[PDB]
Amino acid sequence: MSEQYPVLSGAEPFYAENGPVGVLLVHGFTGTPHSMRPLAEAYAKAGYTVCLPRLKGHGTHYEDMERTTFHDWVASVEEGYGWLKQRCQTIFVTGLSMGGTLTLYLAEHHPDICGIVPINAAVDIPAIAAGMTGGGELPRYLDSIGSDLKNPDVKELAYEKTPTASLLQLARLMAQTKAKLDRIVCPALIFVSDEDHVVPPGNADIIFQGISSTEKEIVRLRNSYHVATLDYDQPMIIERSLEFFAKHAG
Ligand SMILES: [Cl-]
Repeated sequence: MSEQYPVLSGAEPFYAENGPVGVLLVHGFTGTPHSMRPLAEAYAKAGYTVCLPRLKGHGTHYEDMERTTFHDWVASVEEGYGWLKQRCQTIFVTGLSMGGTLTLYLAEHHPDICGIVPINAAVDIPAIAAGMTGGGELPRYLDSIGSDLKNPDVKELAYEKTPTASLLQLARLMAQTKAKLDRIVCPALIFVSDEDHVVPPGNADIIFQGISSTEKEIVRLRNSYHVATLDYDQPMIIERSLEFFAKHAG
């Protein structure tokens, strides 16, 4: 790591080695493993080997984030997939928002993957930096708007500023991912928050149409905003995913 700053408390990765079925969990662009930990812990308790990496540049400081490329984030996820592949003979991938993009990405590169569970995955965002920069303002940083989360008793540990260099990287990742949806053939379970105010719910439909997966479904989350893994629909996400995992374990 060319990471210059230490890991925030609560942002540590999580590994657990249980049975031969594995789940890789991928957190999002602003966030840290915190947003995915309740899922990871529930899947580990159900008997799954679980890998929840901390993406390079995340969970430290926004300056660390600034120098990373999407290639670094892919590498973090690839190394998590590799850790799982050593230990498991069945692999599922799930992730929130950008972690959903990275989940799609990984499925495109490894069809040995037995299934994917993207949640509010980002594939085509019109408002990249919705009204902080124009095409030629080019501030270094945009102030972050806060968490799009309904439940007020939980929180994200995401940075307060987003490097605009990182947004460029994110747009490039979404392009290479959306372009290659047809490469995905494993079972897909697609969560979408009706009231996502960050990633347009229509991304669900683009994912659904673009993959060549024969077993695919869209599940609507009615009581959650964008950060659904921490929101009121958390238990529903966990219970439906567990059902998904069991029914496709190989
Ligand atoms: Cl977080």
